[PDB]
Parts: sequence; structure tokens; C-alpha cells
Amino acid sequence: DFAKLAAAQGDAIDSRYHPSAAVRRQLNKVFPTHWSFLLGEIALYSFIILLLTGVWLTLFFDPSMAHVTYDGVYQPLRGVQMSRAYETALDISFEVRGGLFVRQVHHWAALMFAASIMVHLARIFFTGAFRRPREANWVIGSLLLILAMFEGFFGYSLPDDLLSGTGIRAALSGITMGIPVIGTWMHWALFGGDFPGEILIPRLYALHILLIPGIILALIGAHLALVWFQKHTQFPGPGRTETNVVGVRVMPVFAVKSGAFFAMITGVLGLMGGLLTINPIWNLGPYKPSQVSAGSQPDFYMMWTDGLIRLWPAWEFYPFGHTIPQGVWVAVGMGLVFALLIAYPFIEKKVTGDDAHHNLLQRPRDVPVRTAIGSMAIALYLLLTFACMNDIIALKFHISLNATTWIGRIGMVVLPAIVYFVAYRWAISLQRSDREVLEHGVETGIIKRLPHGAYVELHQPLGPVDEHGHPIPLEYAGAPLPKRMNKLGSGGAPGTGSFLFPDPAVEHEALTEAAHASEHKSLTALKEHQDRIHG
Amino acid sequence: DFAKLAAAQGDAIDSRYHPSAAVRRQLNKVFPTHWSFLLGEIALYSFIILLLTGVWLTLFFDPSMAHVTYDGVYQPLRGVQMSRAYETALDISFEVRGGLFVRQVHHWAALMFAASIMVHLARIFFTGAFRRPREANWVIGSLLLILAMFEGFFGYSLPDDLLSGTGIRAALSGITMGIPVIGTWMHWALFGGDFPGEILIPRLYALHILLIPGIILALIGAHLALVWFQKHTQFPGPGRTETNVVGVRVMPVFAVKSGAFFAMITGVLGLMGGLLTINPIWNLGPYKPSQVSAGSQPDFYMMWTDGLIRLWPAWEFYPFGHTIPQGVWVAVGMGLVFALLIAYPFIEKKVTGDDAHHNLLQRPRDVPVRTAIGSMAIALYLLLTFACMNDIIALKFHISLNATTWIGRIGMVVLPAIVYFVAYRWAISLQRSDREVLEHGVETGIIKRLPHGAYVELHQPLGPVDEHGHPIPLEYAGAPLPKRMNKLGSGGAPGTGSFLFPDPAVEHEALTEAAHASEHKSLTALKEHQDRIHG
Ligand SMILES: CC(C)=CCC/C(C)=C/CC/C(C)=C/CC/C(C)=C/CC/C(C)=C/CC/C(C)=C/CC/C(C)=C/CC/C(C)=C/CC/C(C)=C/CC1=C(C)C(=O)c2ccccc2C1=O
Ligand SMILES: CC(C)=CCC/C(C)=C/CC/C(C)=C/CC/C(C)=C/CC/C(C)=C/CC/C(C)=C/CC/C(C)=C/CC/C(C)=C/CC/C(C)=C/CC1=C(C)C(=O)c2ccccc2C1=O
Ligand SMILES: CC(C)=CCC/C(C)=C\CC/C(C)=C/CC/C(C)=C/CC/C(C)=C/CC/C(C)=C/CC/C(C)=C/CC/C(C)=C/CC/C(C)=C\CC1=C(C)C(=O)c2ccccc2C1=O
Ligand SMILES: CCCCCCCC/C=C\CCCCCCCC(=O)OC[C@H](COP(=O)(O)OCCN)OC(=O)CCCCCCCCCCCCCCC
Ligand code: HEM
Ligand code: HEM
Repeated sequence: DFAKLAAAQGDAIDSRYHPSAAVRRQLNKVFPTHWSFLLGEIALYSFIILLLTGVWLTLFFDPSMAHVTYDGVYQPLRGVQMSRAYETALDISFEVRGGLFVRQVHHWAALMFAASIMVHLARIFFTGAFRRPREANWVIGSLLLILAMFEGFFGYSLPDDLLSGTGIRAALSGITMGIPVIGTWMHWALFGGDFPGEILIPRLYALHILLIPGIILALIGAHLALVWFQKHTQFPGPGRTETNVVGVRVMPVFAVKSGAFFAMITGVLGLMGGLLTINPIWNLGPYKPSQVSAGSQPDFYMMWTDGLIRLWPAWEFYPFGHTIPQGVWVAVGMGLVFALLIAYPFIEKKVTGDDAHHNLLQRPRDVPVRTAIGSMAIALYLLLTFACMNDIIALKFHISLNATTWIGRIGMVVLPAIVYFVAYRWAISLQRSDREVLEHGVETGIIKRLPHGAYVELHQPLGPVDEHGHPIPLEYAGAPLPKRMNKLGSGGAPGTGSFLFPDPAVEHEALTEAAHASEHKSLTALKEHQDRIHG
Repeated sequence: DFAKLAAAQGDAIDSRYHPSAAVRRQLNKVFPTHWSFLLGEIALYSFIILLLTGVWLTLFFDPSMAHVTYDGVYQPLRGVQMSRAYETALDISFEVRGGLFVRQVHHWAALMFAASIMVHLARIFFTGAFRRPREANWVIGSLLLILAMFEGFFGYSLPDDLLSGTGIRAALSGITMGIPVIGTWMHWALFGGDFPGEILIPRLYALHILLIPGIILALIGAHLALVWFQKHTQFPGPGRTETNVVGVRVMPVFAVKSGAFFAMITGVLGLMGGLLTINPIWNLGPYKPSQVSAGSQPDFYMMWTDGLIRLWPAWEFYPFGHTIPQGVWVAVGMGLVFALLIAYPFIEKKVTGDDAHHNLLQRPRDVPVRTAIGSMAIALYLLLTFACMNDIIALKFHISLNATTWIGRIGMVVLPAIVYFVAYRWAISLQRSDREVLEHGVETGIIKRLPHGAYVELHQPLGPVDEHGHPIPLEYAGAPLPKRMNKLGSGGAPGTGSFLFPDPAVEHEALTEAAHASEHKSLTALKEHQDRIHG
């Protein structure tokens, strides 16, 4: 008797505790059903997959520089001096069933985690989901993005490898040791001595399995709690105002679709872990200071820092008996990037002057300057990311390496400006398109007027029509407009039988009539709620 | 203008978010001010200190069996093959400034964590805090205790040492291989091979710094949330009923005293880490299968399992072509111990019939059978612990080793019975003493009657006095009774000046009558609330 068991367990729960009111509040909480609001959920799910795979990896990984001859199963690396970290990473890859798959899906989950954090940041920045409220949420999210970047940096550096060890030698050692006043001191504190210090990988292992992931988990908890109790903002729409949340309740629809999205995201990650090879450490021999490859790139999230290193024009300063290497330039650049990213909402509010409590998002077109600035920043980030890849770009796409380097150098001041101007004008022209649609109706097929040979597009007004043909122009309301009769009630009722065969006419008529009635009911409910709110 | 800054920050917080009602609820939450309710806080604080010191330790610890010659500073161990784990533990002890202190305070915090968990378990069990509302809390707390025990095991097993290594060899390896159908398979899965498998310490390091601490943190969060929302139970008292919490609010008093208690617990643990030497691994050479020591004990929280191993009388069964060693006996014993501990509240309610919502604690005297059973269990646990220590007990206290082993064997069935009987009768006699006080008043000095030579103790009634000398007996209300006029309004007004010199008589009188007024005001307020609840 499952129903009896469920009722008895509910009574027991509500007797031991009294969670009825709180649980009802959680279930009734309404969440907007916009697709762009699942971008953060992508990052959350990738983080969960990262945790689950990381536990499995920690069950088999041994962090240490203690030198060992492989004497394992991978023949091409046998009798070669390697660290225990590399040896156990190879053991995971080869001598543990499914270990290669687990580490590959872990690395793919890391890449998706970074990418989805970046896409979520784009969404919130361009839709203005940070101003007045949620500004602290944006701040902690920026901290979270930085932590994710460095977490992946320590992760793919964890198995002592030629590629990743070269990346460590470049960034962690050179940049740290070039910093003027305390650079060498920070280097020695971090590495326990010179660069190959015997504690680097154990320290990174601690940082990467417990310390940084613990902070990421705490900040994700704060992030999700803030989103939960500072009700999710929504785009302007029919019944959507600054003092309501139009969407679907947590229990029936939102919960099921979020769980299904989690399932699909982990399916994509597993499929990629299987079919796409990520970080073949067996190909990448053990780290040796004397050995190196030509690629020498970090993961795509640190690729912009690496590209900054490559592009910056070798400017070094030599004060009285001292040196200020080019590493400090990139270090200060990263510091500025992170400071600006963290402090943007406060910078934006100081500049514009808007401290009003904003709960309705604004379409990126409706804010030309901010969308222009975001496009400029994304252009700079892409420029740096491809500058880091200039080696392979030059190799495959036949362009001289010096040409790629100088293309990056010139573009990082030219391309951001070009993209800013183009994005600003593009946003304003999207606004102009919205206004033309508002004042003339949607466009359709052309008709030749009866008496004379006039051609008229035969528009379709979106609002009340004046006594004569032309309609009364509507006022923009911050919400998307239908620019194709395609997406309106025009040519959208195919025979509802099947792909191969029809259904009985009675069933088809019943189905289509019921669907039309449901559409009428939904639109009327939205219209009446909107009228009640604004009247 | 700190006041203005605080006001502006509060307004900004209440504008961005709306935490006014929730924060007021948290601040106004009332917590009973009984000392025994700080026992769980002791464990929580020791856990926090454990986290803080463990992060520092992981910054310097390298888990690996990779063999290395020390070549450090510690002269007595130079050129000796040791695992990198032992080498880095020695590096923490000697090479790192304050590393010895950090690891010692970490181990002392582990011992205090186990001890305070045990004391808190005793408190709740004997006071009946596990009844209907909080059996789930009891269950998760039992899981927490088990996790704490095993994490301490893995923690003092992390630095591969002679003592910890032989303890691992005995408990983990032997008792795992002993298990009949899957013992050897479990051993091979855990160690990745034979006992000295080269993944054991990395696996334990992961389990100990990330996995088990994560589960313990989640369970402590659930525990504290349950205590917070299922308002803390309280002992019977003047104004205390099953539907109220008499105590102090969170903000002014409880928060301050809890923070101060955490400070003092940290101070005790730091003082111990300084003055008392805990696990001096340097005296203990690196683990070798051949080297041994006479002591060979685990930490006190696993000493009971070790004592079970020692005492259980070598009963092995040999099915058709197989063996069932004596280790499986102890494995089943531990299983039974944990199962009974976790399932006691449900066992208690099945036995007694209590399905009532209990919010008033029971005095251990007021619940004899449960008090007797708890005393019996504590006696068994102490017998097992001292049986594990029987080696050192025999060495120092001159008792034959065989004599101690057989004392343990006989007493593990005799001492529990003796302690059960004694505790049951002791509880009933405490009840009898309480009723004697209720019916005769508190006892005082003797007086010789005027006409004849009778001697009367000159009692002091605690309630209304009959028309004649003898008082009207009061009804027992589950609250402690004052058996000394010491603790009542008698002999409690020393000169309030100072230790060496007095104060002006006007000041002394003002202070003393102010205190008298305050204490009688408190008594009257409690009395009025008690009368108001029913009257
Ligand atoms: C720092 C910086 C940007 C320096 C400049 C160097 C650079 C990137 C130049 C552009 C690269 C191109 C497009 C070369 C082709 C020749 C060329 C320049 C033609 C004119 C360009 C132009 C304006 C054309 C008009 C129409 C148009 C927009 C055409 C674009 C055509 C292309 C190539 C589109 C895709 C862009 C693209 C993927 C460029 C390479 C960038 C990267 C990082 C590829 C990564 C990558 C590589 C490198 C693999 O080898 C590989 C092997 C197996 C599986 C996967 C991959 C993989 O994903
Ligand atoms: C399994 C099992 C319990 C087997 C029996 C072995 C055993 C514990 C026998 C009892 C030990 C005793 C009390 C020996 C003294 C001789 C004796 C038996 C006298 C008769 C006992 C009796 C009924 C006396 C009447 C009055 C009475 C109650 C006297 C008790 C006297 C004592 C010793 C009280 C304290 C109890 C106690 C600490 C016993 C030893 C237990 C342990 C584990 C001590 C651990 C310990 C040791 C071993 C150190 O060397 C040490 C060195 C430096 C700093 C700290 C320590 C430290 O903590
Ligand atoms: C060789 C080898 C080892 C292979 C394995 C690889 C490995 C190591 C690990 C991966 C293996 C596993 C275990 C994969 C599956 C992971 C997993 C749990 C998937 C669940 C998805 C699934 C099976 C769905 C079935 C379809 C179905 C009926 C769905 C509805 C019922 C379900 C499952 C609902 C789940 C709801 C859900 C995702 C809860 C997540 C809980 C968390 C952390 C947060 C909740 C939460 C969410 C989800 C928000 O979006 C949100 C947005 C704004 C503010 C707050 C929140 C918030 O608090
Ligand atoms: C990849 C790209 C790089 C990354 C890009 C992200 C960084 C943030 C982006 C842009 C910041 C500059 C914005 C433009 C600032 C406008 C200047 C001005 O002239 O002030 C006019 C305003 C309007 O006032 P109004 O009553 O509307 O009158 C209309 C008059 N025509 O005045 C004010 O309130 C504000 C005056 C002071 C503003 C100070 C803002 C900067 C604070 C320091 C942070 C560092 C900035 C880094 C810059 C890159
Ligand atoms: C929080 C976000 C995280 C990110 C972005 C991340 C990223 C990465 C990446 C990219 C790798 C390289 C894998 C490879 O090269 O095969 C890695 C390795 C590893 N990660 Fe993480 N990780 C995260 C969290 C975790 C967690 C929570 C754990 C433990 C529970 C963990 C444990 C490990 C281990 C043990 C390795 C070494 C595997 C190997 O050497 O192949 N990671 N991580
Ligand atoms: C939660 C309860 C915990 C308990 C009961 C516990 C217990 C112990 C004990 C008794 C030791 C032996 C120390 C020595 O022999 O000097 C130890 C070692 C260690 N603990 Fe834990 N610990 C806990 C949590 C943690 C956490 C959270 C971390 C990491 C953040 C950690 C990291 C370490 C490390 C790295 C060692 C080895 C250091 C050494 O060998 O000296 N512990 N643990």
C-alpha cells in the first residue's frame, strides 16, 4: 500500500518536525521558464558531475613527486623516471577499469563548468541581472568564476605531466617569481623552495580536492540561496512586473524539468568523455625541465591569461639594481580584469546613476552601451584566447607565427573598439526594428493594389487598428516582438495524425479544437491578470 | 560615524534582501541554559578546530608509500627507508615552524572530538533527548560518531608510522580478510592488492581530508539544523513545560557565551597541544612488517574495538575446506554495537510503548532502567578500553598479562551485570532521596528539644507548612531538589567590598538589597509564568 505508506510517512514527518508551511512555500515558489535561466543550472550540474568523478579519481590518485620508474602496462613509457602523480594518473588511465573514462568525463565536466559559468556570466551581464539587488550575488559569482578557473588550472596540473608541468613552470613559477617586492618570497612559500620543490603537487592536490572545491561549494550554496530567496528576476512580458514572478511552480513542472536537464547534461558529458579524447597524459610524457612541446597551452579558461602573456610586448623595467620582468604586466592585467569584473555592478551604478530595485531584466538591445561594452570585453577575451592558440593557428591555418602574434597585439586595441562600435549600432538597430514592427505590424507577402500597380507588403498589425488601414502604433514594453506571422496563429495546424498515417477526422478535430481553446484560455488568463495588475 | 555606518549597512541589507523577520526569529530563539547542553558544542568546536588545523596540515603533508631515505634534520632517523608520508610527517614535526604544534593540536582536537561526542551521547541517552521528536537526530548523531571514530583511525594512520601501521595491519587487513564470503575481495579492493599495496595511504588521505569530513560536515549541518528548528529540549522546571522553551535569547546572552565557550575550548586544546606530547611519530620508526612494539594500541575511541579483539576467546570455525577466523567475531560484534546504538530509540519505544511527543527531558534517576542500561554499556565500553590497554596496565600496575586478559574476559559479562544492578538501585535510591526531601524538607543542624532530650534535625520545608510543625508534602515535578540549605537563601552574603579590603557600608547595602530585589524579581516572574500556564 504505497499510498498508505506515503501518508503515514508524511504524518510522521509533520509530527516529528513541522515542515508543512516551509515545504509548501518551496513547492509553490514560482520560477520563470526562460531558457537563458538554465545556463546557471548547466554550471551547477557540471559541478555536481565534477564532484562525483573527483571522488572516484581521488580513490586512485597518488600526489607526489617521488620519482619512480613506471614498470606498468603502458609500454611506450617503461623504465622512464616519473613522479608518483604521473604514475598513478597512468594507472587510472590504463590499469583501472573505466578510469580513463572517469578522468576524461571529469576533465570534460571541468571544461563545461568553465564554459557554462562564462555563458551564465554573459547572460546576467547582458540582461542586467546584477543591478541594485543581486549585485552581491554577481560579486560572489565572479569570485566563483575565478575559483573555477584556478581550480581547473590546478586540476589539469595535478597529474605531473609534460604539458601541464610546462604550464606550471610558465605561469605559477615565472609570474610569481617576477613580482617586484615579494615575488620570489611568494614563489618559495608556494613551492617550498625552488620550482621543482617536492611539495608542489601535494599542495595543489589539497587545494584542488578540498580547499578550493570547499570554497566553491560554500559560494555555490550562497549563490543558490540568494537566487532562491531573492526571487529570480524575469524578462518583461504580459503579466510580468517588478513585484511578481510569472512562471511555473517548483513541484510539478520546474523540478521535473530541472532534473531532466541535469540528466541530459550529464548524458552529454558522458558521451563526450567516451567519444572525445581529453588530455592524453600517456602521450604527454612525464614532466622534465629539459623537455617541452610546441603546443604548450592551458585549458580554454586560462587561455586568455596565456594569450595576454604572449601578446604583451616584452616591456621590462630595471630600477636601481633590480628587475621588473614582463610577468608583472600580465599579473597586473589579471588583477585589473578580476577587479573590474567583480566591481562592474557598482561601477555601472556609479556611472549611470540607477540604484532602483530592478526585478525585470532588460533585453541586451535595450541597453546599447552595456551590450556594447560586453561585446567589447568578449571580443578582447576571444582575441586573447586565440592568441594563446596562435601556435596551432599558425601551424594549421598557414599564417606566420610573428604575423599571428602581431595580429593579436594590434587587435587587442583595435578589435575591442570595432566590436564596441558594431555592437552599439547593432543594438540600436535592433531597437529600431522593434519600433518599426510596433508601428507597422509584422511583415508578410506582397500584394499588388487593385486600381494601380502599387506594391504593399500587406502587414499585420499587432494592436488595435485605426478606422482606416494603418494601425494605432503600440508603445515598446521591453519584451520581444513577433517579427514573423510564422510564430503567430498563421499556418500552424498540420494534420495531427502521425508521421506516416492520419488519424480519424473526429479525433483530429477534437484535438485541434481543444488546443485552440487552451491557447485562448492561456492568453485570456495572461491578459486578465495584466489588466488587473495595471488596473 | 560607526553608528551611521551600521544603520546604512542594515538599511542596504534590508533593501537588497528582506532578512528582518528571519533574523529577528533567529535572534529571539530561546535556548535552555543548562550546562549539559554545551557538551555538543564542545564536539562542534573541536570539529571546527580540526578543520582549521587539518587545512594547515594538508598544506605540508604528502601521502605516498614511495620509499625514500630521510636525509632530513632528525638525526636518529637518517638514511632509513621510509614512506614519503612518514617523511613529510617528520617534515611537519621538525622542518616546518610550528608544524609540530599544529599536528599536536590537531590530534588533541581529534581526541577531544571523540571524547565530547561520547559525553554528548551519554547526556542525550541518559536524559531521554532521543524520544519521539528527535530519534532521527539520535540516528544521524550515531552515524556521526561512527564516522568520527573511523576518521580518527584514518587520521592517525595517515603518517605511515610503526604504531599506526601495525594497527592498520591488525584491524583493517586482518579483520577484512577474515570476513567469510567477501573478506579477501574487500581487502583487495581497499588496498588495491596485498596489504602493503601502494595506494592505501593516498586512499586514506582522500577519505580523511575530503570524503569523510564532507559527510561529517553535512551530517553536522543536518544535526544543528534539526536542533535549531526542533527547539532544544529542556529539563523539567518552574516555568518549563512540554510546549515552551525557557532560557535565554540567541543574541544577547547565548551567542556571547557560546562564542566565549568556543574560545575557551580552543584555549584548552592549544594548551594541550603545547604542553602534552601527542603521537611522537619520530620515536616511532617508519612502518616495516617486521618491526613491532609492545604497546600497539589505537586511539581511545578505537581502543574498545581493539579490546574486543583481545578479549574475545579465539573461537574459530572451519567449514568445509574454509576458515572463519576470530576477526569475523569482532566484525560482527562491532556491527551489533553500531546497529543497537543507532536503533536504540526505536528499540526503547518498542519496549516501553512511548509514542508521545517528549519535549521535557527525563532525569537519569527518574528513568532507572534506561540509566541502568546506559551504565551497563559504559561499563562494558570501559572494560573493553582497559582490556585494549591491558598490556600497559599489566606492565605498570604489576598484574600478569594473562590475568588482565582473563579479568577482561570474565568482567565483560560480569561487570556489565554488576553495574546494571548497582545503577538501577542507585537511581531508585536517588528517587527515594528526592521524595524524602519533598516530604520532610531540607536537612540542617540538630537541636535538642526543650522539655525532654529528643534530638531533631530541624529540617526546612520546601512548601506550605501545615498548622502544626510537619509540612504538607510537595509533588515531585521532575526537577532537582535543593538538599542543602547552602544553595537556598541561607549564608550567602559576604562583605561585598573586595578580597583584601571592604567597601563603604552604603555601597554594600545598596548592592546587597539590589541583588535581593533582582533575585526575588526573577523568582516572582517565574512563579507568575508558571501559575499563568495553568491557572
Ligand atoms: C590572435 C589571432 C586571432 C591571430 C590571427 C590568426 C587567425 C586566427 C587568423 C584567422 C584564421 C582563419 C580564419 C584562416 C583561414 C584563412 C583566412 C584568414 C581566410 C580569410 C578570413 C575571412 C574574413 C573569411 C570570410 C568568411 C569567414 C568568416 C571565414 C572563417 C573560416 C573559419 C576558419 C571559421 C572557424 C574559425 C576557426 C575555428 C579558426 C581556428 C581557431 C581554432 C582555435 C581551432 C581549434 C582546433 C584546431 C587548431 C585543430 O587542429 C582541430 C583538429 C581536430 C578537431 C578539432 C580541432 C580544433 O578545434
Ligand atoms: C581488562 C582489565 C580492566 C583488566 C584488569 C587490569 C586492571 C585495570 C587492574 C586494576 C589496576 C589497579 C587499580 C592497580 C593497583 C593495585 C590494585 C588492583 C589495588 C586494588 C584495587 C581497588 C579495588 C582499590 C580500592 C581503592 C581504589 C579504587 C583504588 C584505584 C587506584 C587507581 C589506579 C585509580 C586510577 C585508575 C587508573 C588510572 C588505572 C590505570 C588505567 C590507565 C589506562 C592508565 C593509563 C596511563 C599509563 C598506563 C601511564 O603509564 C601514564 C604515564 C604518564 C602519564 C599518564 C599515564 C596514563 O594515563
Ligand atoms: C565509469 C563511471 C565511474 C561512470 C560514472 C561517472 C561518475 C563518476 C559520476 C556520474 C554518475 C551519475 C551518478 C550520474 C547521474 C547524476 C544524477 C544524480 C542525475 C539526476 C538526473 C536524473 C536521473 C533525472 C531522471 C528524470 C526525472 C524523473 C527527473 C525529476 C526527478 C529528479 C531526479 C529531480 C532532481 C532535481 C535536482 C537536479 C536537484 C539538485 C539539488 C541541488 C544541488 C540544487 C537544487 C537547485 C536547482 C537544481 C536549481 O536549478 C536552482 C536554481 C535557482 C536557485 C536554487 C536552485 C536549487 O537549489
Ligand atoms: C574591455 C573593456 C574594459 C572593461 C570594461 C568594464 C569597466 C566598466 C566600463 C566602463 C566604465 C566607463 C564608463 C564611462 C564613464 C563616463 C565618464 C563621464 O564623463 O561621466 C558621465 C557620467 C554620466 O553622467 P550624466 O548625468 O548621465 O551626464 C551625461 C554626460 N554626457 O557621469 C557619472 O555619473 C560618472 C562619472 C565617473 C564614472 C567613473 C567610472 C569608472 C570608475 C573607475 C573604474 C575603472 C574604469 C575602467 C575603464 C575601462
Ligand atoms: C570544482 C570544480 C573542479 C574543476 C574545474 C576540476 C577540474 C579538474 C581537471 C580539468 C582535472 C584534470 C583531469 C585530467 O587531466 O584527466 C582534474 C583532476 C582531478 N580532480 Fe578536479 N576539478 C574540480 C573539482 C574536483 C573535486 C571536488 C575533486 C574531489 C572530490 C577533484 C579531484 C580531482 C583529482 C583527484 C584529479 C586528478 C585526476 C588525474 O590526475 O587524472 N576535482 N580536475
Ligand atoms: C573531522 C574530524 C577529524 C578527526 C577526528 C581527525 C583526526 C586526525 C588524527 C588523530 C590525526 C593524527 C595526527 C598526528 O598523528 O599527528 C590526523 C592527521 C591528519 N589530519 Fe585529520 N582529523 C579530522 C579532520 C581532518 C580534516 C578536515 C583534515 C583536512 C582539512 C585533516 C587533515 C589531516 C592530515 C593531513 C593529517 C596528517 C598529518 C600528520 O600526519 O601529522 N583532518 N587526523
